[PDB]
Amino acid sequence: ATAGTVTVNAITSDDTIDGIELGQTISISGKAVGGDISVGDVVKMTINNTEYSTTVKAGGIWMIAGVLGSDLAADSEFDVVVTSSDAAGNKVQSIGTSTHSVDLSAEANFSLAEGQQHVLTNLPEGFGFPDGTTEVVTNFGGTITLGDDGEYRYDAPVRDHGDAVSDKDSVTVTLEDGRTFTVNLDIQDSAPVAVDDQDSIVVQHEEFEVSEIAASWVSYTHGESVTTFDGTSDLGGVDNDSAKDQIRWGNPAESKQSGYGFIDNDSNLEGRFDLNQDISVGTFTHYNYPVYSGGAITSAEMSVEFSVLDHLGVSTPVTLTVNFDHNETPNTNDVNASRDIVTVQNTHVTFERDGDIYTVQIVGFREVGNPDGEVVTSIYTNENAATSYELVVRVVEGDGYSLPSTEGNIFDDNGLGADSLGADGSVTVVGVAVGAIVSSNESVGHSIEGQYGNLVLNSDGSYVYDVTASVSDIPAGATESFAYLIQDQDGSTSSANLSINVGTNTASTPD
Ligand SMILES: [Ca+2]
Ligand SMILES: [Ca+2]
Ligand SMILES: [Ca+2]
Ligand SMILES: [Ca+2]
Ligand SMILES: [Ca+2]
Ligand SMILES: [Ca+2]
Ligand SMILES: [Ca+2]
Ligand SMILES: [Ca+2]
Ligand SMILES: [Ca+2]
Ligand SMILES: [Ca+2]
Ligand SMILES: [Ca+2]
Ligand SMILES: [Ca+2]
Ligand SMILES: [Ca+2]
Ligand SMILES: [Ca+2]
Ligand SMILES: [Ca+2]
Ligand SMILES: [Ca+2]
Repeated sequence: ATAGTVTVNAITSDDTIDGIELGQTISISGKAVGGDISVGDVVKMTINNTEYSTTVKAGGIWMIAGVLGSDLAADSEFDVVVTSSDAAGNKVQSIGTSTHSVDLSAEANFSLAEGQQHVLTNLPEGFGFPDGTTEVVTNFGGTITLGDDGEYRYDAPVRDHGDAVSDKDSVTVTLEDGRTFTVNLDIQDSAPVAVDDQDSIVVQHEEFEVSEIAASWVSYTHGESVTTFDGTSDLGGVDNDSAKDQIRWGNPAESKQSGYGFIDNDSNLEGRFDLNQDISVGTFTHYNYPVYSGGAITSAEMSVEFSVLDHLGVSTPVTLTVNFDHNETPNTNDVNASRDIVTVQNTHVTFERDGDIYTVQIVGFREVGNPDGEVVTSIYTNENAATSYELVVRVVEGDGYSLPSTEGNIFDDNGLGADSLGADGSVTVVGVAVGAIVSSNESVGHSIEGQYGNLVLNSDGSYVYDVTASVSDIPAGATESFAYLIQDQDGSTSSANLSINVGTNTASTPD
């Protein structure tokens, strides 16, 4: 007898037994056609040592209604044997072969925040732990725990999200029936949250009633033909007192003598000083002439003498001594290098008024008629020229060792809550800037300039802010704002604003 063709269809649509199919009944079908195969012939196959049988139907179709999933999972290859006859009774066997895959795995992917506990939802169908097991440990040492309430919870470890080691955690559960479930847990980075900070500072305002200023050149070192005198039309201009505001030196190599002149600011001040205010005590002029060498001073001292009045009418005499270093430089054909240079020293005098102490301090030189100009301590003057600057002082409360200050820490609750640190910790300040915008920069633990003062903010959040502006430049709105950036151990960053209200109190010791 002629053998026919036995074919076996795919064992399920994808030709693989999976974890769900494992617990089910599966139909197996095929064909048996040609040769001496007839409708009615016996079809047999052994799958995992159980025999399944059927007959060939019309058109050569055969099917087996219920093969166990568990049998096909145990045996991925088998023969189908069809037994046929011809008209004369000669037996023949036709043989087909089937193979399929067995993949009893299923996966579950999650993306979850570090350092938190999470309920795992939408687990694959049939998911569970083998009998007795309430906890499995993940590759990173976390756990998936089965609770009283039937829920699966994952304790996500904290990870270094910046390093060279992947933060995709994993665990495989294996069941007795051969199923596995792989849970992949992509651990997501956490970040600190910086919270805005508020601070304030009030600068004091007080008015002082002052006498006229008398300024005198009182001493000097080195120089030839040194004279000091009350200024005149020709030499220095006039002032309202007989104190000696002019000094001249040198043997003139061209026309006149070099020197200094100081014209007090008596008429603009109108007998009042303000506290915490840059005040010009007068105009300093440097007259630079060519003089033969050895003729010039190297320093000179000026006494600035005035009286301050108190609410009971008692007067305190005050003397501020101002020292200037002078460099009458060798003249060459280089104009810039030929300039003569004057440096004022940062002196002060402290006086008492109504039981409080106040300190008059030299700030330096400022351009004439430019109250908001840069203040310098050295000035440079060309040969055959005179420069003029305002000599600026400031009167402060106390011993003058410091400016009005406020301190704090940006990690504290400064009116809106403490900064949140996140799960990674090791948070530090890594950037600070005046304005709204900050990145990690090189200003942390440095002094930086605000609108009205300077800030030092350190990496641990501690800051000191001090008001450098004069009271006259502090409007009633006045706010400073500095942005800072914090960063955690693997680089996550957050910014917030340190806002400082800078007030002025205009009221006095009235009650
Ligand atoms: Ca399948
Ligand atoms: Ca099942
Ligand atoms: Ca036949
Ligand atoms: Ca087999
Ligand atoms: Ca197959
Ligand atoms: Ca296949
Ligand atoms: Ca990592
Ligand atoms: Ca992290
Ligand atoms: Ca404060
Ligand atoms: Ca005067
Ligand atoms: Ca005079
Ligand atoms: Ca004078
Ligand atoms: Ca000169
Ligand atoms: Ca010179
Ligand atoms: Ca803060
Ligand atoms: Ca982080």
